[PDB]
Amino acid sequence: EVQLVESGGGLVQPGGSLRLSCAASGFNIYYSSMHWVRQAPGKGLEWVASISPYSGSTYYADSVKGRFTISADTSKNTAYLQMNSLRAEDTAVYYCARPWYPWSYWSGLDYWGQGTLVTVSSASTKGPSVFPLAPSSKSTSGGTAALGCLVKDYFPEPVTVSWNSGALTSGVHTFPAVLQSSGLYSLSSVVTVPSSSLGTQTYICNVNHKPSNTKVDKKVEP
Amino acid sequence: DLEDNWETLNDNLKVIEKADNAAQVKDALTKMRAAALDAQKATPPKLEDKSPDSPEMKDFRHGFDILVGQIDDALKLANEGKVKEAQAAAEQLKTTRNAYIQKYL
Amino acid sequence: TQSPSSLSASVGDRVTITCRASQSVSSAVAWYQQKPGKAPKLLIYSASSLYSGVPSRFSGSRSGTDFTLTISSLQPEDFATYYCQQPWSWGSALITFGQGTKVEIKRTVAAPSVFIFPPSDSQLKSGTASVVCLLNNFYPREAKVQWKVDNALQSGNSQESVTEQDSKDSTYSLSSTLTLSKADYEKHKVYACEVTHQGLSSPVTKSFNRG
Repeated sequence: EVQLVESGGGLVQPGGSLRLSCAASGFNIYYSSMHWVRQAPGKGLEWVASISPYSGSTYYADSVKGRFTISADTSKNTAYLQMNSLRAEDTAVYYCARPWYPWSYWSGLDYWGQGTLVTVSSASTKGPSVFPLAPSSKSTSGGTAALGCLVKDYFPEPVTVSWNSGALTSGVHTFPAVLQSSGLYSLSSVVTVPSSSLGTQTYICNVNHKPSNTKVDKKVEP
Repeated sequence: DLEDNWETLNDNLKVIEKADNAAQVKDALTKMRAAALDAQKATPPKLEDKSPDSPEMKDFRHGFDILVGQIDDALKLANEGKVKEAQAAAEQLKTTRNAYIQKYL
Repeated sequence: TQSPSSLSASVGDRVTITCRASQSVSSAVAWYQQKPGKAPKLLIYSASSLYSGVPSRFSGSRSGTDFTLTISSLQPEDFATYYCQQPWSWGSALITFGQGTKVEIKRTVAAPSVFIFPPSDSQLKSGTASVVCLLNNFYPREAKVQWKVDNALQSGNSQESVTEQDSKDSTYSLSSTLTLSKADYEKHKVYACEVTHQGLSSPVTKSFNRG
C-alpha cells in the first residue's frame, strides 16, 4: 500500500524560503516520478513540478520556474519542494502525487499526499478579538432568534468555533473567514435559537485559535 | 534533417518493442536520443519564417526537452537492468509523438 | 487563478462534464474527484479506464477535440468537484489541469431569514464598528445585500461570506459585514440591510437605530 505523508508547510513572509517534504512509504522513491500539485484557497489544481529520481529528469511550471526546486533523497525515501522568493500567490495547499508507473504521469496521478498549507504573508501570528452579536430585542415573540460571535483580526487560519462547548450544534453556521486588507482574517459564527430561550438559556461561543494559543469564551446575551 | 530524425525514432521504437536482448533496446534508445537532440535544433515547415526567439520556436524546442527526458528515462532503466521497464517506458513516446504530428503536421 | 464552475443537479440525474483540448484529445487524459478538505481522487485514467473501487456509474469517453466525464445516475456522495487532466500538447507544461466543476444539490427555492446586528460596545472601544447582516438557510445561492446608512446606499466598505450547502437541508447562508470607523459610525443613525433573493417577492430590509 502506497502512502505519501507531507510536512514542512506553515507560515513564511514574502521573499522567504520554505521546504516541503513528501515522505514515501510502500515503494522505493528512486523508481517513480514524484509531482507537486498546488491549489490556492478556493481555486483549482495547478501542477508545479516533477522529478524522476533515478534519471534526474526534472520539470517545472512556468509560474515557479527559477524559484522552486524539486529533489529527492532516496535514503530518506522522500521528495522535496524547495520554495524560494515566495509571494502571496504561492499561498496554497501543496500536494505531492505519483503515477502508477514512473512513466505513466500522462494517464493520471494515482497516489496523493494529504496536502500541507503554505501561507505567504508578512503578518505575525496574532490571536483574534471576539465580539458578541446580540439577539435583536424585537424578534418574533414566540418564533426564532439569531445570535452569534464576530471573530476578528487573527492570523493565520484557522479558528474553531463551538457553542456551549458542543452542547449547541443544530442551527450553527460558522462562516468562511475573509481576508481583510490589513492581512488579518475575520469571520462570524451564528446560531438560531427559540426566541423563548433568550431570557432563560445561556449561550457561549468558544473560539479556539491554535496557532497563537488563544482561546476566548464569550457570552452572548441581549 | 528533421523528417529523417523522426524516421530514426519511429524505427528504433519498433526495434525496442521487437527486441530479443537488452543490448538491442539500449542501442536503440541511444540512437533515439541523438535523433531527438538533433531534431531539437531544426525548425519545421509550420514555423519556417518564425523568429528563433518566438513563442512557437520556444515551444518546438521545449517539446523535445520532454521527448529527450522520456528517452533518458528509458535509457536509465535499461542501463540499470530494468530492461522490461525501459521497454514499457518507451511506449510512452507514442503519446509524445502523437502530440508532435497533431501540432506540426 | 480560476474558480470552479458550478452545476446544479438532483440525485438520479445524468451529468456529463466536458473538457476542451486544443487538438485531437488522444487517450492520455484523466478525471479527478475532490471533496472539501481532501486531496483529489483518481476516477478515470487513460481517457476511459475505470480506476479501482470507482463505481461503474462513472465513465469517461473521448470524441474529436473533446473528452467527457459522465455520471449515469448521480448519487448523494457524488456531489463534489471534478477536475480533468488535459492532454499534453507539444511545448506545453508536463501536466495541466482543467478549470474544475462543482456539482451541487438542486432543491426548492427557500427564502432567507434576515437578521441584523449592531456593533458591540466592546468593539466600539477599539475604534471600529462592525455591522453584521445574516441571511439564513436560503436557496439558491444568489442573494444581493444592499447596505444603507441613513438611506445613503453603500459600496466598497463591506465583505461577504457564504457557507457551503448545508448537509441536512442543502441551503446556503451568507454573512455581510459593513465596517466603519467608530467616528463614522457615530455620525449616523439608521443602519439598514436590504436583502433581495429569488425567494422574496420584494426586498426584505432589516435595520436598527443607533441608541
